[PDB]
Amino acid sequence: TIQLKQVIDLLAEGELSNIKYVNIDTGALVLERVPSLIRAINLGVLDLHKRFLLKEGMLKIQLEEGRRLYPLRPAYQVGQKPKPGVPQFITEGNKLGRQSILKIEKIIGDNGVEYYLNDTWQPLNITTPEFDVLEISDEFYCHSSSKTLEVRYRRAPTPMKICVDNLDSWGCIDIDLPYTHLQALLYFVASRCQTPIGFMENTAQEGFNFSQKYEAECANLDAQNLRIDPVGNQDRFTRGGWV
Amino acid sequence: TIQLKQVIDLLAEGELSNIKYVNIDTGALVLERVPSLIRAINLGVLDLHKRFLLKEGMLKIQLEEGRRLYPLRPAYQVGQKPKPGVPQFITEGNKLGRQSILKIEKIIGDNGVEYYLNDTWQPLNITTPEFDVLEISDEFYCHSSSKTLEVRYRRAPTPMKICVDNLDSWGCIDIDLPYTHLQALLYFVASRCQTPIGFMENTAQEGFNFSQKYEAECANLDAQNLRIDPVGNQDRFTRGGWV
Amino acid sequence: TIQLKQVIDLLAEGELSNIKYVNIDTGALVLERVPSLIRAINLGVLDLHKRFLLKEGMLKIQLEEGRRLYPLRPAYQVGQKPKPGVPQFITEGNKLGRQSILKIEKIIGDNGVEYYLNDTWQPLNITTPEFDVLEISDEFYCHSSSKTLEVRYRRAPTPMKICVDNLDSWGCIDIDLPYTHLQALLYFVASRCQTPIGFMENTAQEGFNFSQKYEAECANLDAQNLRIDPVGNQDRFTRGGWV
Amino acid sequence: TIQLKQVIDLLAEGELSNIKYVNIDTGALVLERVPSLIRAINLGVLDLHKRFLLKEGMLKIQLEEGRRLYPLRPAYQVGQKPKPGVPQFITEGNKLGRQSILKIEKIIGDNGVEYYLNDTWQPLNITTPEFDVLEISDEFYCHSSSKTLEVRYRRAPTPMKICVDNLDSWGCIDIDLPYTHLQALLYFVASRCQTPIGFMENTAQEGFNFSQKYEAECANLDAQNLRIDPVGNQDRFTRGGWV
Amino acid sequence: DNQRIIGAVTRGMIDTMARSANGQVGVMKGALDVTNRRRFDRGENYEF
Amino acid sequence: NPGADPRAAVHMHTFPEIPQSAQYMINLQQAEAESMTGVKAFNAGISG
Repeated sequence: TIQLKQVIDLLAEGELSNIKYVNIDTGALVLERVPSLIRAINLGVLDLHKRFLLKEGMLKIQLEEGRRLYPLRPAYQVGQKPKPGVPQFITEGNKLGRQSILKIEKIIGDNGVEYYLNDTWQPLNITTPEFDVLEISDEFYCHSSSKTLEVRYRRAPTPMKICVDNLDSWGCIDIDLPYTHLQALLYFVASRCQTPIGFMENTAQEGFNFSQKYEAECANLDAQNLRIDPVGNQDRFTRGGWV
Repeated sequence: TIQLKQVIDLLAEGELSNIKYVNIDTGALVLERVPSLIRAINLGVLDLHKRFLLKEGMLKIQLEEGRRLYPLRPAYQVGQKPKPGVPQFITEGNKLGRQSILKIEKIIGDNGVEYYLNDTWQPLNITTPEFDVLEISDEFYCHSSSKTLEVRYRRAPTPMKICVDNLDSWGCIDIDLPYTHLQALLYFVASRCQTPIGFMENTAQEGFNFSQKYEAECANLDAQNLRIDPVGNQDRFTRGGWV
Repeated sequence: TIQLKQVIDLLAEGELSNIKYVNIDTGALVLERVPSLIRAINLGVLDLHKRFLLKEGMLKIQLEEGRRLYPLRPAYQVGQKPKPGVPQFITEGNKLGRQSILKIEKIIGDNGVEYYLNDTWQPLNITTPEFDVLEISDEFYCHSSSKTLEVRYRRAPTPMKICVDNLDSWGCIDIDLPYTHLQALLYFVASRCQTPIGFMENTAQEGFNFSQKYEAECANLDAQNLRIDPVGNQDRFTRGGWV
Repeated sequence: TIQLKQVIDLLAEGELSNIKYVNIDTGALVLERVPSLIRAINLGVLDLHKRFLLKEGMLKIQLEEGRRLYPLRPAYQVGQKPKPGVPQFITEGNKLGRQSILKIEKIIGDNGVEYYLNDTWQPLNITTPEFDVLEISDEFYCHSSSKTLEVRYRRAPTPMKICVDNLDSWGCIDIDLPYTHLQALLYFVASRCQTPIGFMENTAQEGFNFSQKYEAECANLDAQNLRIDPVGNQDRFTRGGWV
Repeated sequence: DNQRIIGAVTRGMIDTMARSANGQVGVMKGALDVTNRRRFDRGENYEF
Repeated sequence: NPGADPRAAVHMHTFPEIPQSAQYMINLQQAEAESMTGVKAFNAGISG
């Protein structure tokens, strides 16, 4: 799911050719605003991961009786930096970053049971008070019979860190996307960069046009169904009674 | 499914004749922006392969008990570069490239059975967590009775590598397309190249017009049904009971 | 189904009279951009063959047990160039060119049976993985009883090769079309050539107008029904039971 | 169904009076672009014969057992040039030209039977693979009992050959049309000639106006029903049973 | 005459019922993608 | 989500509708056979 940054910039030359970002007026060649370009591309990737799933992750929490709040932050995760004031209870899973948890989706115990999320008055309900924290009531401990939990959630990739010495290559950086959403990302970036420039009648609408094309492309990807989509088929026949 | 690049460029002369890409103002003859042209044409081909099937591929995975994630990447495929840290378990199929897997569609075992893909709660379900990885649960191993798998997926061709010495000919390169989608590809490329040029009333709309014509042509190809289209006819009469 | 190129160019003089292609400003006589004109006309002919059938072809494949993929390319066809690495198994039919197979339609065995094409789960299904290749499963060999196949497909003519010495006559070349689609081809070529020229209000719309007239003419030909159109009348009464 | 070319040109003076084709600015008299005028008029006549029947022809093919393809071309027709490689089997009918067969309509055997054309799975079906060729299957020979065939088809006249010495008179040439479609042909030719001239607001629309009038006139002729129109009245009462 | 007429009418009704297209199912193009088409054919839930 | 009421957004396929002609045709054929043979067989329904 990777692409060389080199190809991205070479192609974005073909749509940013009007403006400062990439071209000297004479002998059009890429400038050194590459930091700003990368900062825009990362935002584009995050937006695409918002619009389509494209990824999902997994954790494994080791419970502790009498605990009320379990935050999911990269200081509690094994292999991260062990801040002394916190016990590292997240013992397994994808490495956690600043933007990794877009939404928690499933909670599965060690017994194979499936608990309920934000479904009030359900038997064993788990509540998220702050979108990245699990609030576990005492009734859960009363009737839990589970020593660990498994969490699944919608992911977004962690962008690679650029550096002033890394300005040498900038071509070994790898964006994390399939190629389809690359074609869409081009329009996103072009719109964002071209918006605040131009004072002529037809040159004042390029940002708007690129936004329109971006939306159209997103709709086309949805229609072609080039993203993950689970579809549920329960049993309903093994409860005992529907047969 | 091949075309010489020579014919492509000669024809695209007839629609890029207005601009820098192909013409000296005097004695219009192709310039040496051929690298940029090729980089655009490859994107066009990828887009067309997104819109219509036109291809499909096959692999063959040799299972290994106790494994959880099987990534499909060109380091695990036989005949590729054997990275030491990975065991090469993809033993047969089309040569894998960076953009080859657009979507996995079918999984067939050695016994002729057909497993389920992303159909939750189905008997033996196979989940794709990251669009290029197969997650295989332990219950699959418990009731598998299959030592290998066969995978089918929607393909996109691997573009040929241009080289600075190859700038001599550039006419032996072969696009991988049927001729119909060639006629469409012309409009795609013309729109992309003509978008960011022009400041007169009628010359500021050529990109938009070419986009419209590109969409119309895609619709016409869909209507004429010049792409692959399986249609299912199950039996329903051999299960025992419907007769 | 032939027309002298001479007549075509003489008529296209009457609609390309505005521009460089055919006229000196003084004493309007045809120039020597005839190569480019031919390259456009061939594309027009291909497009018309896409829109209407106008032709169909035939092959004859001699089977070989244990084979999986049969490509239909002009290196395997009898009378073509016998590439040593390939066995020439296409033993009969129209001479194959680069653009000859627009779509495979029927497959008839030596016994008069009619197999199924891309109809999944049908008894003896034949799959096209790459639009010019037949994939034959082993069950076909298990129950085939047929030593050869006959294939029918939608054709497009092979354009005649122009040559620098042939620039003498250029009038012995024969386009392969009925005269009706000639009247349509005129508009096609005129639109394509006139698109990228002109900066006045009424002279900037000639390409668009010619495109509109081209579409109208295609619709009129469809209405008049001047193309091949099979219509099916099954028996349904000889299966035994419907009488 | 004939008209002197003289009258045609004298009338077309009244609608081409604006432009070069027919007038010196002083003392308006016909120029010598008569060749181009004739080449346009022939195309007009062909278009009218496309739109309305106005004609029909007949052949007579003498069968030959074991033959698969019978092309209908002017080299196989009696009285034409006997190319040695071909046997002249078309023994009777209207003299064949380059554009004579617009569509084959009826096939009648020597016994009075009426065979089927492009009606698949019908008892004795005859297929046209290339719009001017009859493909006759072997089952036809198995159950034919007919030694000859009679073919009917929609015709278009063969234009008379103009010559550089014939530039003397040009008035003995005879167009082949009823006078009604003459009134229509005037508008057709006027539109075609007037299209590519003029840069003023009201003078840039004459071609479009003439096209509109041409369509209106064709509709009026259809309404008045001044063309041939067979209407079928089967028996249905002699099969034995419907009485 | 009565026998002939009855035979003719019965044959007509048979022809009408037999030359029909009973049993076939048609789907609008572009309503289902490839994966959803396969699910629909397989016989499980789908999306349109 | 708004703009998609469930009564149109979801759909649960069921058996199609048999037209009113097959029943008539079967009844006609059975009656003709009974008339031809001459034994009613107390059939085409409850044996009683």
